[PDB]
Amino acid sequence: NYQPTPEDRFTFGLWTVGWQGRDPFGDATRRALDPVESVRRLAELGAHGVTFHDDDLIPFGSSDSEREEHVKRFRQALDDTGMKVPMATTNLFTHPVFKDGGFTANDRDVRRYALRKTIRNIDLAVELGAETYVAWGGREGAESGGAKDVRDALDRMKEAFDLLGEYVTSQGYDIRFAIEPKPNEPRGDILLPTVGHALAFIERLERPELYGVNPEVGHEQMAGLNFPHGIAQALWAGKLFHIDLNGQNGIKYDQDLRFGAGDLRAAFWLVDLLESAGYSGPRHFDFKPPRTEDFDGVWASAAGCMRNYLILKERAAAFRADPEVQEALRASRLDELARPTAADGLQALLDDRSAFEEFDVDAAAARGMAFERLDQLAMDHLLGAR
Amino acid sequence: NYQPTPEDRFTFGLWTVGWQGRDPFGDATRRALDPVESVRRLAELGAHGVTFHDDDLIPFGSSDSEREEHVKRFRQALDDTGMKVPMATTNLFTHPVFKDGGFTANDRDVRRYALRKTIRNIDLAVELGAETYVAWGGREGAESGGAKDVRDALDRMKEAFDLLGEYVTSQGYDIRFAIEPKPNEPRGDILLPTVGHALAFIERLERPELYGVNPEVGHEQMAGLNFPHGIAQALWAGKLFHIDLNGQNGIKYDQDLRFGAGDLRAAFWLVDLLESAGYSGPRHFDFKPPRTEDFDGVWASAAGCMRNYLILKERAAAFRADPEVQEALRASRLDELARPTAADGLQALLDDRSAFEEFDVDAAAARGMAFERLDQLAMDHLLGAR
Ligand SMILES: [Ca+2]
Ligand SMILES: [Ca+2]
Ligand SMILES: [Cl-]
Ligand SMILES: [Cl-]
Ligand SMILES: [Cl-]
Ligand SMILES: [Cl-]
Ligand SMILES: [Kr]
Ligand SMILES: [Kr]
Ligand SMILES: [Kr]
Ligand SMILES: [Kr]
Ligand SMILES: [Mg+2]
Ligand SMILES: [Mg+2]
Repeated sequence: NYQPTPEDRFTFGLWTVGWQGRDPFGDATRRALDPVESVRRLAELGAHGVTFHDDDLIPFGSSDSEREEHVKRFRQALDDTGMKVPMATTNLFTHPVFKDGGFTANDRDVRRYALRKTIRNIDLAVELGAETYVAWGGREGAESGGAKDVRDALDRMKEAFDLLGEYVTSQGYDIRFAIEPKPNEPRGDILLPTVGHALAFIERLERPELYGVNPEVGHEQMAGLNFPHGIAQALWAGKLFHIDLNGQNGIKYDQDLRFGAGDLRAAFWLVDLLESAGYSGPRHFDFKPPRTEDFDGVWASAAGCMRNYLILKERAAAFRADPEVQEALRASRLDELARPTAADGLQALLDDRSAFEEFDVDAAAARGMAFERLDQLAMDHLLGAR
Repeated sequence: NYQPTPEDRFTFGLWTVGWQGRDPFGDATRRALDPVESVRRLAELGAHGVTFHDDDLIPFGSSDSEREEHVKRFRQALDDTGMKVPMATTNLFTHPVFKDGGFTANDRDVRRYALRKTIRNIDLAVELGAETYVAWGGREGAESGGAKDVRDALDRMKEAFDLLGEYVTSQGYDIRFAIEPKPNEPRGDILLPTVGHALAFIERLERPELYGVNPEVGHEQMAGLNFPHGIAQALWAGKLFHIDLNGQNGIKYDQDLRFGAGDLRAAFWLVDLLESAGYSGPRHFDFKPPRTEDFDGVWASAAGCMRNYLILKERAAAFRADPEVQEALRASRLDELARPTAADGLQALLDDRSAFEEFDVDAAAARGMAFERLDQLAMDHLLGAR
């Protein structure tokens, strides 16, 4: 049951199933995985495709010849299984040179290098068919207040993204950019910490239409925010270009648990929203099989990601299809929220005595919203207890 | 020492010093304050002005004659003291009619009422000299996932703000709007939860230039975010129209402690930023003298708000003026952060071998940022331990 197939558009980063298990207080527990093995094993599990940071595919410091060898064998695995590469990104956080950031490093020479490293990988991403190029500025930020002048840093971040937009436009590439927010970790505070901050920043870019967000479940939850609400705002703005799915148990270090784990109810409301809105992008998992696991546990956790999406999809569909739920939505006036407040116009509203002078505030206040019955029907559907 | 005077632009909400101390677990500990007394006492402490919600000044449900008497008395106190009213706002959260929101209530009749209530108070705020009209949508949101279709709610929120923009433009008013974010409380999750989300939302309004943010220290801190960073993004966007100052001790209920309390280092970096950026708006305190206090404690707490801003202003100015700090900023390359990354342009950057092939990544990585020395000089200045 709940068997994933390629048309579900489930994708995984090479760094996810390939995570060797090095955490903040521990050494690796698993050997490195060959990207070719990951492509084949994920295809066998029903995945649609894979994603990568430049340095996941090509060892940092590779010569052109070595680079070609690594890419060629990866492309052969893609050609053999029909696996796609819908998104790619740059590693601007592992190497010690990026200790104070890539695009917003205080050192100007580092900022220039970060852009050149990014541009090289945009070309490769385009060759492999990526539709979205993600940017996760994990080193952009500070541990102390005087270390980073944030207005200057935002000028530098805008400059970098504007140069990247000029580059893709000049080359005639159709690829678009997606900024992936995170509030903290590895930096004390990271710039553009939430979906909101990233959406706002994009509106200051020279070509805003080329940029959207790649929200990650766990990242918004690291700020204690409601992920489904943030995704609704990104959809409302026309900016949900991609999404990173995983689990997180509250406000703490970035867990990257398999999707479904962590906040289960939020996962249900997220899937309900993605399916009801008709999101058509990749269902990408950015997760880390816990370091307690061996390679069998790695594939069992990857399979669990997809399985939980599919179970939740079925429950959300059953919830929305239930006439008792549609009745409860009407009882809670969900449909009334879709009606314009004042399509009659400002003057009409001002002249409408029923909107103020003769408005029965006490009768309106006494009307229960019936949200608890609605939510218990949602709970019953999620648990299969109807 | 550190005596506030009117040109410091310190302002207070009537509801701050007037908070009777009622919380959900306890009854009022202080009698209601007459707004006239608050105006007089705040003026004696060196305040520049006061702000109000409609219902703080005019009891909800007041007749026209009652309304006129309350406004007349308040105007007389302002006239007598010279106190200004730079900002006002609407109470769209106390009355039970707003239990599911004002602008985004599921019930359409409540949304219309919320707009009429707001428009009535905009006229009064303009007459009293306000430059900014704040909106805190404290009831906009949900406790459960199915209760609110967030995309429809954002359509309704946009419609409401667009109608208010149409209204002030039709009347020829110069007043501007400021959205005050909060992530949660009183709702399980509130819409437009952070500075970022509000900034992004403003870019979808019909007349974006009329709207900015009114960020509150404690509210961004309720999401564990860096308040100075969020203020820097608002300044960078040209949207810091007003600000709410207070204290908060981490991730918990909204404390509204006096300014300086809570995260003291963040208060220092905030004042450093506001003064270095030349923010010219009100330094508004949205605080609650703890309910442990009597009226003497209310005025001591209000005085402490202003005193702490002035101490921090002195220490931030001494920090920035110190030649040893200017040297440390150079050692940490804060000056390089202000230089464009690639004003030579994209083609020059692509052709620059010093930015890629010939970039000595190990030499750059070996350079210490010297951020700890810089931060310890900041600590020494804040504590007067130089
Ligand atoms: Ca993560
Ligand atoms: Ca507050
Ligand atoms: Cl193991
Ligand atoms: Cl549910
Ligand atoms: Cl008392
Ligand atoms: Cl400090
Ligand atoms: Kr990027
Ligand atoms: Kr922004
Ligand atoms: Kr408003
Ligand atoms: Kr938005
Ligand atoms: Mg991610
Ligand atoms: Mg406030």
